Amino acid sequence: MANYTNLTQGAKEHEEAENITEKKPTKTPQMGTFMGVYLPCLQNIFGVILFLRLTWVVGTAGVLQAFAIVLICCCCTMLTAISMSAIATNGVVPAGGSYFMISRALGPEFGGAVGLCFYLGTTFAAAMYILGAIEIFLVYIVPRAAIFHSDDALKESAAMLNNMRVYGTAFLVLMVLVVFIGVRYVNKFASLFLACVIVSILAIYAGAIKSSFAPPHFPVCMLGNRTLSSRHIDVCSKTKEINNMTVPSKLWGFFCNSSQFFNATCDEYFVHNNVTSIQGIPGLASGIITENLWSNYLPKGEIIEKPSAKSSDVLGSLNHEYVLVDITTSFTLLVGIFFPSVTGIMAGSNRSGDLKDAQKSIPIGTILAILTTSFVYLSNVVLFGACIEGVVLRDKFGDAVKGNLVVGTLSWPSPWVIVIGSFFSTCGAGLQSLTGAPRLLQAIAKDNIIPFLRVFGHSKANGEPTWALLLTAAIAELGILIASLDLVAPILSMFFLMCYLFVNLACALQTLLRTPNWRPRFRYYHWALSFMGMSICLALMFISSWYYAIVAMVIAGMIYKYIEYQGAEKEWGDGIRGLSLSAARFALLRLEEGPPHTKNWRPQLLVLLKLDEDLHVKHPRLLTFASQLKAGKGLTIVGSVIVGNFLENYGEALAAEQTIKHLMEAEKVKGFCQLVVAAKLREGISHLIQSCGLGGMKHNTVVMGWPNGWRQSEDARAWKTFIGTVRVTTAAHLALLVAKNISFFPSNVEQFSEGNIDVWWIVHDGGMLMLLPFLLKQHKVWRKCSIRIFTVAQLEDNSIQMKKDLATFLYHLRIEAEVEVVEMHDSDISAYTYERDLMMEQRSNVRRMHTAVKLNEVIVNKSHEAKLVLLNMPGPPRNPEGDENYMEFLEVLTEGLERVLLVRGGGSEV
Amino acid sequence: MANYTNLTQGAKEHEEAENITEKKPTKTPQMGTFMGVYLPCLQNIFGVILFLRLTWVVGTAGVLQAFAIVLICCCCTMLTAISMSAIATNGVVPAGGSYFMISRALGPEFGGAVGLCFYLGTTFAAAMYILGAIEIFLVYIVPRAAIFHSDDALKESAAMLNNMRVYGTAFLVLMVLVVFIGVRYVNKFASLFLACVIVSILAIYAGAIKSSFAPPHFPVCMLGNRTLSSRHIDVCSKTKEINNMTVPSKLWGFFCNSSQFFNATCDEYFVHNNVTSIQGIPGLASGIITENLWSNYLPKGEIIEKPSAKSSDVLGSLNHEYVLVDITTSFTLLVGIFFPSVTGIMAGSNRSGDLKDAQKSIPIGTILAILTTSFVYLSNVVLFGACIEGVVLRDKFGDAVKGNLVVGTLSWPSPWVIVIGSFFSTCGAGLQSLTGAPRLLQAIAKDNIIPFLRVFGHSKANGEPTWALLLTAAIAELGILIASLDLVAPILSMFFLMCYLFVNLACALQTLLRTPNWRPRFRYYHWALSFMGMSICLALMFISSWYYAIVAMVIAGMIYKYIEYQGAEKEWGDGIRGLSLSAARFALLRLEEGPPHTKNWRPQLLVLLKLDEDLHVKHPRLLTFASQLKAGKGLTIVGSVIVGNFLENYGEALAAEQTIKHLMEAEKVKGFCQLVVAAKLREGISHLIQSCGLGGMKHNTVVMGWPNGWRQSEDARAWKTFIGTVRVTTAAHLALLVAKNISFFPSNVEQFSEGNIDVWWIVHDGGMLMLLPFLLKQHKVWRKCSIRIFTVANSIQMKKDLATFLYHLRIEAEVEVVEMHDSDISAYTYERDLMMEQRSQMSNVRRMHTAVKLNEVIVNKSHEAKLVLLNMPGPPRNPEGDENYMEFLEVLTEGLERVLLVRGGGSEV
Ligand SMILES: *[C@@H]1O[C@H](CO)[C@@H](O[C@@H]2O[C@H](CO)[C@@H](O[C@@H]3O[C@H](CO)[C@@H](O)[C@H](O)[C@@H]3O)[C@H](O)[C@H]2NC(C)=O)[C@H](O)[C@H]1NC(C)=O
Ligand SMILES: *[C@@H]1O[C@H](CO)[C@@H](O[C@@H]2O[C@H](CO)[C@@H](O[C@@H]3O[C@H](CO)[C@@H](O)[C@H](O)[C@@H]3O)[C@H](O)[C@H]2NC(C)=O)[C@H](O)[C@H]1NC(C)=O
Ligand SMILES: *[C@@H]1O[C@H](CO)[C@@H](O)[C@H](O)[C@H]1NC(C)=O
Ligand SMILES: *[C@H]1O[C@H](CO)[C@@H](O)[C@H](O)[C@H]1NC(C)=O
Repeated sequence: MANYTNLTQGAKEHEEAENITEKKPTKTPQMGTFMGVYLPCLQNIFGVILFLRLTWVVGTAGVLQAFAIVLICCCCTMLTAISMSAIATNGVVPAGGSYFMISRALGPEFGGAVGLCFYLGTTFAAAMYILGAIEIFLVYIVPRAAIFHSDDALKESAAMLNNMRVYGTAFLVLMVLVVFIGVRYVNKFASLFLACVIVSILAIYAGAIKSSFAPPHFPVCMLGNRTLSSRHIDVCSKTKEINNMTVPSKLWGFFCNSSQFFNATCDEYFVHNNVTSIQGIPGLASGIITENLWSNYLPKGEIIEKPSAKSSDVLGSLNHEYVLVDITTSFTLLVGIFFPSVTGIMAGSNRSGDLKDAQKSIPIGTILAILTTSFVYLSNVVLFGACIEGVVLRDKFGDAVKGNLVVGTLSWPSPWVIVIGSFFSTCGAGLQSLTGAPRLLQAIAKDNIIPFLRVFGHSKANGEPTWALLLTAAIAELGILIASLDLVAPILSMFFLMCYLFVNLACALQTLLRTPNWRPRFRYYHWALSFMGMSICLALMFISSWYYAIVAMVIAGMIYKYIEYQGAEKEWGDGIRGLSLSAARFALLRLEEGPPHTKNWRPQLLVLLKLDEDLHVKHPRLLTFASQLKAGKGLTIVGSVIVGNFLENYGEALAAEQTIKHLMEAEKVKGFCQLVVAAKLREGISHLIQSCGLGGMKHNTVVMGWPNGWRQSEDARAWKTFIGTVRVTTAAHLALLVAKNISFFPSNVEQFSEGNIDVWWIVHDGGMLMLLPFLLKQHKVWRKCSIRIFTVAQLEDNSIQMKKDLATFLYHLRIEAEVEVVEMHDSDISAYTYERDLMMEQRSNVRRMHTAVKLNEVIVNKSHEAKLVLLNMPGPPRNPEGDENYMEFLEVLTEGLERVLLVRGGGSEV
Repeated sequence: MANYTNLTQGAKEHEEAENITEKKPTKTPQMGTFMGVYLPCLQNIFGVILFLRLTWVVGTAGVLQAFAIVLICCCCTMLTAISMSAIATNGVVPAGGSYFMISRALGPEFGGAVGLCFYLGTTFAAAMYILGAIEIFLVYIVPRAAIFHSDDALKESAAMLNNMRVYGTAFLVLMVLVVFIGVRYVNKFASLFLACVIVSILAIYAGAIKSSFAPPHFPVCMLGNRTLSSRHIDVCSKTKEINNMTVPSKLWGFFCNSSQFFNATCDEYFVHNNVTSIQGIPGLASGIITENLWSNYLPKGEIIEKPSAKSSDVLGSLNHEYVLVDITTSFTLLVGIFFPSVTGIMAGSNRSGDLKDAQKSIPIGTILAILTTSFVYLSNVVLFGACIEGVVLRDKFGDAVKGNLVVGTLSWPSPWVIVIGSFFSTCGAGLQSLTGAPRLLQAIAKDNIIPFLRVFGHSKANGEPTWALLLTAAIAELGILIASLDLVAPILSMFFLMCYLFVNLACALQTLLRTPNWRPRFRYYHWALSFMGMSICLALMFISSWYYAIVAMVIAGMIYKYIEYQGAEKEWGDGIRGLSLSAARFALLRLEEGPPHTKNWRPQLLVLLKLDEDLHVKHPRLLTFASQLKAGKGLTIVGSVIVGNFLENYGEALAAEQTIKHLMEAEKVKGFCQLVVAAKLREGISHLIQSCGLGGMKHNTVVMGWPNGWRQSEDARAWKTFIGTVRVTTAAHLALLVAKNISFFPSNVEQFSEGNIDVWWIVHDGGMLMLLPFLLKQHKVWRKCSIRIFTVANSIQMKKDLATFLYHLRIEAEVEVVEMHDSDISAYTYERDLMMEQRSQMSNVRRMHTAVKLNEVIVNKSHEAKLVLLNMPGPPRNPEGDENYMEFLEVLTEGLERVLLVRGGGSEV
């Protein structure tokens, strides 16, 4: 015993859930995976197409191509089921319909795009289902009751379309009234609709089985290889004997105008060929599948010909009774006509609020439902191929079989069971989609995702959409005006295909780009699956119509970008400003949930500009050299401290910030400026070094200017601060670039004709040292200079192996660089070796000076005339007392060189 | 006297310019706008189509639809010229070709995508032009020298393709050798090629004019309304009299097998109808335009029928001599066949290094060249409509006119001048595109934009592409293997259409989004024009082929994203990490060059978390309330100061940072964390308030916790620091949110059944105060509460504005104005007066005794509220009355459950 439904859950349920945040009523609607996602999805996938058009598709395509069609459609819907299950498992499943899940999983932009595309899909589905119910009623149930009787022969089709337009509009107004007043009854009879569907399918299978030994007696009159209609004929014989008199049969009256055979003038094909009674349903074992295993694709108005019977060759006798191909078929048309029979998988999660284990019921339920329907379709394709005559299949309105439903002829009790079950199922699906479309529309309106749809957010006392339904009815009316399933199906299929394409593309993107909160806890979801689904039914979209598909893509893209713009204006306050703001925030967030390190190290600079008492940059050269080092790309944060109290220096801070920005723009520096008004310059710099940049966009190198004239100034703060900053940089594990004699650094406009960047590679931190000159040489200023590595390791035997390691590394760099190893006494490099030993264990002053002068001797003797001498640095002393000695060591170590870039790694650089 | 060229300038010139950075040689190549951009673009737009296929297109389309085709193509190329001129004016024009301009203007990603699409365009153009030169030579000049003689009927049709494939491959190997050895000669003879083109067009016009009084004698044999070929027939008469004997003419031998008229068995149409000589070029005044003003679109193999002359009705006599439609035409096919006649506008700026005023010569020159060629095409459409028979036009191989070029029949001297000028022009354009494709390829390789193309960066001693040219030759070979202009034209057109679509879309985007360094100094460029061009010829792309267009779009998109990825990995060091890094940096940069303010104010929070001596968050409720306030969207920077020395507390700073990040994620706060290890807590907070966030992603509100138990603690620093922070926030012009009794603030899981957020709106700063409760109510926790505004006081004007804002907000709120004595609100009115005074230029016992009145009213009205917002008075000017200020605040909030003290201190709207 159970009282379930197959409809959706709109804003009413999501709202109840949110309020219920802070139960016995909830527990009772809890439904297992089977009755929660299997039956809703099964009742909503099994549409009208399976009946009114599957036999026709099989016939006009040949079992092979029909199998290919059903397989491609089922493949796009199965990969979309996998992507939708990945969405369902990821995070908490909201209580609303599939729209709320898709929204909370893919962001409001994709949520709204999918919502509107799926909504247009559902409206045109309510239109197709009303057209189908009308077509079944009118062609098969009550043919006599058509308001416009067919006029002559040429206007017979036109008279039918008007019957369908008027009857469909009346029926649509009826269905709208039903859904508006008494949707509870629709919920109650969803089970009866599913019952009708399943009874119909079991009747189809029972007929197919019975058709092996005893097939039914539905014969078709056929003149040679020309199939005849049986809507008016009684006997498939040229002369029907009446009262022992061989009077001509009615077909004679339809091919010869005499009607009395008194010297009757019969046309050519009638006199030459012969009328035969061909069994319309041969046995399943008869082996007709070999006959109908091939496409027909006859264009419009072509006579349907069974390529088995004999025939004469005369032509010209065009007649009304010849059953004709009613539409110029093709593969790309058949795929579109059949696709709305696999749609409805988003209905699997239309009952997600009343579930027990959502992430477990929704994926399994949906995939099992799609497997069931795919098996039913792929089995019925072959059964129709192997049970129905190759002529009764191409009959798209049950003609030539005495006016019975083509699939109806395959049934155990009678074709009547199917002709009524299809009608009830199709009107039920129309009601279902006229309840599912306006609920989704009011949910998209209530979310305030799109502003102008706010009007449709209005609900009834119970939370039913009063003003969304009217728009749904209007769109269904526009659809019904094209009173033909064969022409509504491509549009419906295109809208549902766009919905499925976005559901597959959002999952592929969010898996590749490592989108935050994208944890697809599924045992079989791989982004390649969703990508293959997106590709497959993108191809499907374009195949069916290349112009409708572009219109759908552009509509969805405009809705997506407009939702993004509205979200920007909502959260940041401005449209385009806020749009870039959201882009930056999202990039930084995505940047946070990732490995902290990088496979390669690239210097992101923090230029520490020193501001004089006039609040002017004391060293613009710093900015010029930073621009040359980064070459206008990358991150450059220009930081500076203004000594004083912030409470009264805000105006000065703003003025100096404008000054530094103008200077950066003048020196082609692309980056950002940050001023800190601090009580102590040293503490301000210690705060800039560790706090600049938003998380994930941190710097990793600190670029400083050398404290020129440290000895001259009586105050010891200037030299002591530089050391403090060096210690802060080393402790923070950031790289350090101390530029000395920066006033002589070349400007952005001038250039070097010829020169040598003499990188000095000393025991360690070789990665930063080697990487620097190439970044410099990549700029036009340092472009025309060479590079010389004066390695100072051991003597020569060690160097040969190292020479190979450096030469190959440089080979990977692919920039010319000659390395020379100069033997140096360990004592001369004692301070370095000491620091290295301290590092290895972790993982005097007179000697330092007397060795620094040896370093001076070698460095000047080799590199006196260099344009820029890079040089590795030793760490600062542990005791802050020897800071003067450390600065003297550095000053002597750099005595006599034109332009030095002291470099200290102090990090895991490679 | 001048020696100019129409070829491109690749990496060799761009490199010379860059080196020449730090002249007499440069000055000499300087060329004026006319000879620098008008003639190169004119010489490169006038291709082979104008001759070999324009007459055929006019005929098979009808003058009206042919006019529509030429107009649509010219419209896409003109809008693309406007966008490309906008690119040319914006910024300095690089010395290289058009590729370098497009690159430096649209970024390397679009630069490389457009470069490769335009490169495939140029290669398939070298293929089409070689095919055209071969077709002209073989069909019109020397038919005798064809290696595969046509045989039978079906074999004869495919006999030609083998002649064309072999001759085209031979010609392509010849052209490749020429360009490889002696491109200087091509530069020298570019002028002769342009001369041939212009002489040919003037010959067309002279023929059209002469066709007014005296049209030429090109007759066509026509059997009834069935056109015959005249390659073998001599007289358009059934019987050709020989030696005074009426012997049957050869056409009799081609329709009757007797050949002696001895009881000859002639077929049906031949016996019934008549052969007639129809003047093939009637006068311009003859008025045939009225006849050929309509489309034909006859499918493949259909006999071409003039619907004017008499005819019998018998059918069945299918014959070889009946001129047949050689391809199943359609409108969408004609647009594709014709589009490669308007391509070449990027060649206008292929000589930009040798210019005087680039930003002035390139736009005018390009637009004038396109106007000239568009007028020439639209004029020749009408001239062909009004001068050539409606049957001679649909002849795509000069049949029925004795085997002469269709357009050749319209010329003053003879069709030979055009048939040779077209051949030389088409081989010259082939040479041009076999020099322009590899130069562009080596420029894309040398830019190191795409890695794997590095092999093709290799150049010759003079800087000629040795290995790029070979790939161009291979692709041209693959093109020539499809030995038919009618099938190469759609591919060429698709590649050039993709190039133009990207050039229009990048400009539209960079104009809309306010991309940095996008200054389009043009007098007529509006982004709507580039957008209309993008749309027009996107439609053109898809019309011509919906599957080729998708393949091109996917190829270009993959190249674009791959270039972006390679640039990320190059500059940042990682692929996806660096990709997000570049996205963030670019967004922030774009965010910088814009108005600092915003039309709406939205609170971007900086939560100041206080870290205790255990390095644990002393107030997680701060984060919970920040999450509720921002609702998971927006910017939230959580800042905290660790008192101590940074040299030894780095590990502690990292540990506490991980702690704060875990807490943020636990409280559903989406944002970033920044720790500052400072010697003094007050200075650390004063530095966080002014330095957090990258430029453009700044905060505008500071969210603080109230210093609970300030009086109890003997140390006065705790209460004094809060005031210091308030002053820092006010001075920085940021909003301020002081939360009091924050330990009682509701958690993210619980909710309120019913309650009232009692926003108290006092004289000023009404914008922040009104905006807050609605952002709070937008969260599920505060969803089920009501709002009550207890207004106490241009305050009257402000109240009306607030009411209007409430109406705009559309969320139910009831406002009550309570009369209060000015003395009670004295501290507020005093501050307001100070504000008005400063704006115009551009005690304690009373404050406490009035604060208690404020307490009386506020508690009597709002004692049971769930959250009482309340405006704040400014801190005293003298830092001595700071205790008095804190006492004022403490009493002002005495008795309320949960208070959010709010201070605007900014231009909040
Ligand atoms: C159903 O019967 C009609 C009536 O004869 C068939 O029409 C004709 O069928 C032939 C196939 O034999 C078609 O092709 C012809 O083939 C012969 C083979 O030598 C060839 O000599 C002819 O020139 C022609 O190509 C023919 O086009 C078709 N129509 C006419 C007017 O003759 C029809 O094909 C039969 N159904 C099927 C499925 O074959
Ligand atoms: C060139 O001359 C031939 C020889 O008659 C034309 O063939 C026939 O042309 C007629 C049009 O005059 C076509 O349509 C017919 O129209 C009459 C009008 O009443 C109608 O009674 C017929 O049933 C038919 O629809 C006809 O299809 C066509 N072919 C045959 C076999 O008659 C040919 O059309 C002429 N060329 C042009 C461009 O018109
Ligand atoms: C063919 O020529 C004869 C005599 O010149 C003429 O009478 C007849 O009408 C012509 N046929 C047609 C179709 O004009
Ligand atoms: C059709 O079948 C009949 C048997 O009544 C036969 O006489 C007639 O010849 C058949 N058609 C043929 C062979 O033309």
